[PDB]
Amino acid sequence: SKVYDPEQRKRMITGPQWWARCKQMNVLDSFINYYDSEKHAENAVIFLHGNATSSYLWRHVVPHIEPVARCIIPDLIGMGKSGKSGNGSYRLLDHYKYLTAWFELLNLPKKIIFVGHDWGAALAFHYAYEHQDRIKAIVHMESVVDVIESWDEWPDIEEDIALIKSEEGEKMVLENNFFVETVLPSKIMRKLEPEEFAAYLEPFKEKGEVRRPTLSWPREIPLVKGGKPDVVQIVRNYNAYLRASDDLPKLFIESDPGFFSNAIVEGAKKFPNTEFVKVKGLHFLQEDAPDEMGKYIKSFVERVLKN
Repeated sequence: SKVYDPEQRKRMITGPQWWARCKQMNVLDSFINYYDSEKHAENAVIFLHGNATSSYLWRHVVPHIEPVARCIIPDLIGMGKSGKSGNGSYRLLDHYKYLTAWFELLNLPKKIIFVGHDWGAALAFHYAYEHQDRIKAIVHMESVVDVIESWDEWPDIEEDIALIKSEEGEKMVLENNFFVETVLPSKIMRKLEPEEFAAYLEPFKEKGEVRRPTLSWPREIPLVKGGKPDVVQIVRNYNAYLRASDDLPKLFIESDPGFFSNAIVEGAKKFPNTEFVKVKGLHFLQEDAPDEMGKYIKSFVERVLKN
């Protein structure tokens, strides 16, 4: 960059710059690429991206939080610079298998903090449900909070999911990279620098099966009518648990104007002990308000740990 460039270019962290700061660890039959701030390891804040993205999504958020707790940020299996799944499956429970095996190797404390976006939040919530004594706090945003029914902003959701579950949906993703090349830039308000978009494109630059995780994620959607039954049960279970979790501090980060935020905020409001903040964004809000997000999370984590 040069001094005369826009601020977003002067602040840019490229893919190679981010990847050089990551570590790799063998996990089961594969490996996970991840960022680990290491210091302040008495707590661990695990940041989980969702569809289309990777640990790179959090690169401008994490600097704010590192000074108060160890921050650990994986590329989910099949995504970013992580290895692939050994049986070629990329369902929620495949991701959960690798995530939990990875946790066992990280020297974590008994109670951890999650920061989840999109399907990353679903992984956090399911982990919490299954390990209710291992959760200190949860931050969530644009998240899978509950089972899903057609609603006012999206009246034909069943039909759109039918499309994504069809062969034409498969073409849209595996052939045309729909989620990375179309949806991702559309749901960030700002312009990504070429190198920033390149970091998201890189894992999925080739046509075909390498793009499978970006097709598999939306096919997991917990629709009340048509949802995968294992995911529907997982979400029903963790939703009931979260509604009753009076002693579990939560932070919900709403995007303004948002994508899923307006439809899911009422769902998020059903969880007790939730602090609510709002930042600029559509779906990938980390790209539109990373500093505000990082500061709100830092403050929340500090107060959770003090109280």
